[PDB]
Amino acid sequence: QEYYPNFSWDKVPVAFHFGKRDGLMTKDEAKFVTSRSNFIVLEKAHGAPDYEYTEDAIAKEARKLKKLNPGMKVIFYWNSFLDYNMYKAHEVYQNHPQWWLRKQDGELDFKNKGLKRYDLSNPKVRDWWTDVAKNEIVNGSTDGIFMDAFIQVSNPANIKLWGQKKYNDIQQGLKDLIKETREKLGDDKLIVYNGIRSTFQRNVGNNFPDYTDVVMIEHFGHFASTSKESMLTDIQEMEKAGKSGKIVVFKAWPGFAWIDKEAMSKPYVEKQKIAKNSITFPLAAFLAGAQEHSYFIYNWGYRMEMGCLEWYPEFDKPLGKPLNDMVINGWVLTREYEHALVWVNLETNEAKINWK
Repeated sequence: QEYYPNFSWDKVPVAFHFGKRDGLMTKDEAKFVTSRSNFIVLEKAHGAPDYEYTEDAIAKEARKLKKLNPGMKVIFYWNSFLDYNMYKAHEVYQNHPQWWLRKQDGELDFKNKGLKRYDLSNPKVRDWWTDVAKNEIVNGSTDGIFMDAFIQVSNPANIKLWGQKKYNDIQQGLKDLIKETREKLGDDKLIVYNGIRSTFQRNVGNNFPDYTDVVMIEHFGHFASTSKESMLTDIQEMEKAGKSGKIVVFKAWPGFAWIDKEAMSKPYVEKQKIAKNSITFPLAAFLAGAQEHSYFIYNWGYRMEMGCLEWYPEFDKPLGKPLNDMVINGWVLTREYEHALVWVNLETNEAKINWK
């Protein structure tokens, strides 16, 4: 835990996860982020279109943030499944068509807009993929890697496309990729992966605990995880992961997301007002199960302009250390901090934070 970001219970622990379009962060934006958190994940296409390649922009942005805050942990986003076109490594991957994953019917496997999906069962793809992470991170400005799209790899709909045998090899290839990543990165670098996800159809927990330091709860109380059963599972997974020593990133939403076309057409001040009015329930749910090194993120997207730099009075109130563990009473969760008493009813979507 010596290479973890410095954690404190003094106020609500928050983290950042975004990519800024139209160049790197300004000095004011960099000061805002580094003075309020020690933990930021920089997304794909950060700095676009001013920076052609994500590797350059993230490396430069990490240096800028670390000048203001030497204790800042800056994470390099590197999708484990999808071949996005704004990296240098994308050009290398294009020159290896023999690597490209193909479905059962022999057709190339890709998502919409020609986004190829990696064949993680191929050791040559894994060695190239981990080489990209190593060359960017070790002896570099970043302190770790964000391996995304783990859930998409294990999606049972892939068995129809790949067949059971190919699906099993790809699942095992993902496990090897994580182990190879830790081998090349070393012991002093953080490994983040998109983990916990609770839905009616599938429940995914901290299912890759080996060699990893941070697990994300991306979809709390939103998308397909709005049910009381899903929300309780997400909060319990945070509590279980945190008690195991994991950093947990608890991503909450203001009742809407950037994929909502009608909500995105609202005035920005209306988005702020909705977000300001909708923070109590997800924050109380976070504080109910939050452990040491648990972090709260509250916005409506992964581009910086989608509320990522908004601030709320709840984030300035004293919090203090937790005095007890989470108490579950049916669908009602309670937690007591030194300066806050937390109450949340997942069934009725009601919550109250009694600051004191």
